[PDB]
Amino acid sequence: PNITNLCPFGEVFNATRFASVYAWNRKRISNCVADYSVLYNSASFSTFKCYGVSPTKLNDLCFTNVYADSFVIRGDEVRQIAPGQTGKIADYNYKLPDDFTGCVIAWNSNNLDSKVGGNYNYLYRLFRKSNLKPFERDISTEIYQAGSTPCNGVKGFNCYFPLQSYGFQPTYGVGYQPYRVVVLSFELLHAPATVCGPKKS
Amino acid sequence: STIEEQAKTFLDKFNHEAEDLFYQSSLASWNYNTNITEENVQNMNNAGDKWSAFLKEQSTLAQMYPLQEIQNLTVKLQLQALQQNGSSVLSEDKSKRLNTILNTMSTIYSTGKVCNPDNPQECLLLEPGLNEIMANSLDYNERLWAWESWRSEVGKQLRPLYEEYVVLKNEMARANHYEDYGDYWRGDYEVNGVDGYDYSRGQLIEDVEHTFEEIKPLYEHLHAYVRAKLMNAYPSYISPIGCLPAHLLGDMWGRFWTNLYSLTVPFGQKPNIDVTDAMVDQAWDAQRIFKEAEKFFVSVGLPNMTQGFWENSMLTDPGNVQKAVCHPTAWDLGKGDFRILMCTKVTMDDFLTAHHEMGHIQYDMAYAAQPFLLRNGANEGFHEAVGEIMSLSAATPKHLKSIGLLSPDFQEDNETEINFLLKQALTIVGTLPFTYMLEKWRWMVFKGEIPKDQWMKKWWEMKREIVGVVEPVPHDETYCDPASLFHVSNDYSFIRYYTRTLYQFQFQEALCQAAKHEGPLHKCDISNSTEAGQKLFNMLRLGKSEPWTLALENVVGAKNMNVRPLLNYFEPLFTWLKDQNKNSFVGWSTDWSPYA
Ligand SMILES: *[C@@H]1O[C@H](CO)[C@@H](O)[C@H](O)[C@H]1NC(C)=O
Ligand SMILES: *[C@@H]1O[C@H](CO)[C@@H](O)[C@H](O)[C@H]1NC(C)=O
Ligand SMILES: *[C@@H]1O[C@H](CO)[C@@H](O)[C@H](O)[C@H]1NC(C)=O
Ligand SMILES: *[C@@H]1O[C@H](CO)[C@@H](O)[C@H](O)[C@H]1NC(C)=O
Ligand SMILES: *[C@@H]1O[C@H](CO)[C@@H](O)[C@H](O)[C@H]1NC(C)=O
Ligand SMILES: *[C@@H]1O[C@H](CO)[C@@H](O)[C@H](O)[C@H]1NC(C)=O
Ligand SMILES: *[C@@H]1O[C@H](CO)[C@@H](O)[C@H](O)[C@H]1NC(C)=O
Repeated sequence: PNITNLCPFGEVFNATRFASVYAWNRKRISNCVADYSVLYNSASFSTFKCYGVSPTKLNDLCFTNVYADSFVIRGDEVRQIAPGQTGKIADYNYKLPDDFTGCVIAWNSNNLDSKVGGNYNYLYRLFRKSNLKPFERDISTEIYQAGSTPCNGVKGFNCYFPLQSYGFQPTYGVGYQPYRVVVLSFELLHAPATVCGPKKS
Repeated sequence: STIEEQAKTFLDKFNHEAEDLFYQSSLASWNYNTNITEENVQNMNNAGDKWSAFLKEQSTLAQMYPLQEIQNLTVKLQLQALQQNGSSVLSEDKSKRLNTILNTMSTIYSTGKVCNPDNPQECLLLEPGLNEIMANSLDYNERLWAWESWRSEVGKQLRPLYEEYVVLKNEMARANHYEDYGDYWRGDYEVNGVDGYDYSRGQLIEDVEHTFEEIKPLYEHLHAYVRAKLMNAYPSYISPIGCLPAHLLGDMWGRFWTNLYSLTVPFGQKPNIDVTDAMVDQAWDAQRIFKEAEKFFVSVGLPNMTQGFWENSMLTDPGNVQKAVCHPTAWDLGKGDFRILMCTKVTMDDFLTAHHEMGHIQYDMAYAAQPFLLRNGANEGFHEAVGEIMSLSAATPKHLKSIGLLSPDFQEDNETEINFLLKQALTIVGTLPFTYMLEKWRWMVFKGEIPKDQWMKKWWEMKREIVGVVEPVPHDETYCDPASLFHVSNDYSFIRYYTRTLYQFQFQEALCQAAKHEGPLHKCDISNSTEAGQKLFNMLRLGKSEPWTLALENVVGAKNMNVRPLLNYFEPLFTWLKDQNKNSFVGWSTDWSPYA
């Protein structure tokens, strides 16, 4: 029939500021019409790697909920946003499951997220005692204990601050320029699936 | 848990903050170099003080991890590099005195202005006022006046300063568990802990003497030929049996002999390989020069330049309003930012310099995957050698014909190859005894073999024995003749040029054997060869992670620096010089026979 109520993809992709990778934003998208061909046919995306589903049948299938996780990482760290990968982002910041169904969309944002003095508003958890579970968020700012001695809250010897800033500048190389990453997670649950694609007339 | 994991976490909180501070400092230095303004000087000084204070605090924090409880070789290498005290082990009063001495030597060398007595209304600085006189004059007493007046002023200012400098540097080095400051400089080539590939600080001097003993016949024949030609240029001053007078070598100190190519050319009647006019006729911009260099590096299989390279480099003189340093320098600013600062003219020299500096950029890009404190050459020789091999390959007539800069019907006979090889020998072979003699003299000064009252009597004795160059008039101990040169007055190692020269021809033979070149070594071009680029990039990707002996095994298949590729490179010239020296006398006498 006649279709209205499009899914809010403008508030995810066209957001004026993105979150840090340690505190990645998660938006649950439900009960609307998701047009994925607008994203796939855009020339503005550098990575559109979909795992577990193909982009051509996205516009046909229907899903119960859509999870839109948004963050900013480096250029060389986009490869770590994948199932089964290893690195600082995968182990300590944002972990994807092996049985992941969804798409990882990344694009260069050196124009917005880099300033000439250095943009230090973006952080990445550099140290944690254990690797993250999939879809876990760690926003703790407790001092990492690398040694037997107790830290006692002071960043002294062997006791380091967990979150380390990225220093984005516009004169950086392509492997160090900021990349905005949106990960869409598609799951089907026993509840009635309500996020369906648009139907042609 | 364990000490090794603690050191690894410390090395990560080092690396990640260090890369960003080194970036800030390097960007401030770049903004000073492209824009000489006093606030940029202040910003550079602030960034440098932050960088030095951060290195002091991390050196203070790195020493608390003992070395013998760490088994991973790379972690131990980074911790060894970080745990050096440097000047920090010395007391604050003596450290301030040493820093003041270094700064005042820098000001004396940089702002040294000398002109003729009784005509003091204007004076000439070293660059370019004295350089042009030394490189272009044909008058004996004018060059003698300039040489003696500059060594009088500079040496009589710098001699007590150098006497303080040697004592302070020896104190710092023995405080750092070294024998002397010469051992500290030789510790750059020290490899410890690798089975078979270990290299000692004491083996460096033995290897340098062993290679120079094989250098010596070629240099003796070249010296005899240059002596005969300078006898033709200056009829009565030069003796057939004696050494060359010091002020006649075409440069201020005798560092290079390349300004004597006009006087000592074998076949003037034959044409030159100058390609300047051809680029002027086709209107080659400096952008086209760098694009042709990039085409050379993509032809061998190396990665091409980043977009940020073309956006952020200064390849042209900015103008009258904005001042910049004219010296060509390749900058690895960090974080994938690679730039070249060169005031590029349309000349062959600037084109070869563009190839040399883009070779520096390729070397810097190759070890970008390494951790921050391992982002260097395996030694100080490789970093310059990988640019000099590009300077070798780009200068070949095959490369000039391939890019269209030379006529395809240009006749390559043996005479042009002889005079080209003689020019390359005056540039390359002539600097080797001067470099070896200077480093051996500085090593003997630091070791205490030469007392302070006997520095110059030994020094000229060394120059007659090794370089075959005699002083015009005798100098007493009020002179300081070595410290008139840039590297020795500003605390720089000097053996990097000797090691660079030998590694250059070793790499050249390795890549030409890889490229299956079937002719003479100097006729060899490494373009179009993917396997030569792969053999290069295997060593290039290592950086400082592996020992330089293992890197040399990776390229040439040898565990030590070798002298035979250089002699193979100049073998047509060696046979020609042996043919031309039948009537004349090869070798020199250390006596005062020409003039004293
Ligand atoms: C986001 O921004 C781009 C460029 O500004 C624009 O073309 C696009 O329509 C916007 N919205 C979406 C949903 O992509
Ligand atoms: C160089 O410095 C001057 C200082 O007055 C400034 O006005 C100018 O914009 C600078 N130029 C560049 C290219 O940085
Ligand atoms: C040494 O440490 C690096 C990481 O810092 C690691 O990749 C490498 O495998 C280690 N080498 C050995 C022999 O354990
Ligand atoms: C550096 O100096 C400190 C203090 O003098 C000393 O404890 C340390 O052993 C020195 N480092 C080395 C490598 O000798
Ligand atoms: C480097 O080479 C690749 C492939 O040949 C090309 O796509 C790229 O545009 C080149 N880089 C630049 C800055 O032109
Ligand atoms: C160059 O080649 C010609 C032709 O054989 C020969 O006569 C001449 O002696 C050669 N000269 C040298 C220096 O090899
Ligand atoms: C290298 O390859 C290019 C591309 O085919 C070719 O034009 C050039 O002539 C080659 N170089 C030589 C020396 O043949």
